[PDB]
Amino acid sequence: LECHNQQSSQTPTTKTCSGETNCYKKWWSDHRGTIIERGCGCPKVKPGVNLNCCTTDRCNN
Repeated sequence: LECHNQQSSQTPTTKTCSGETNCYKKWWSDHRGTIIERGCGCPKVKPGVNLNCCTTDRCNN
């Protein structure tokens, strides 16, 4: 499984997961705007955060 792992609006990059069967994208905002974290897996998140856990290559851009 290949997942995107770049932060926020940075140039897209991906990593090849080592076992995970999900990719994730989590985002929320602060005074500067939207912050986005991407990677392998499907982590538990703090309430109030947006989260997308998907199951296909590069599905979390």
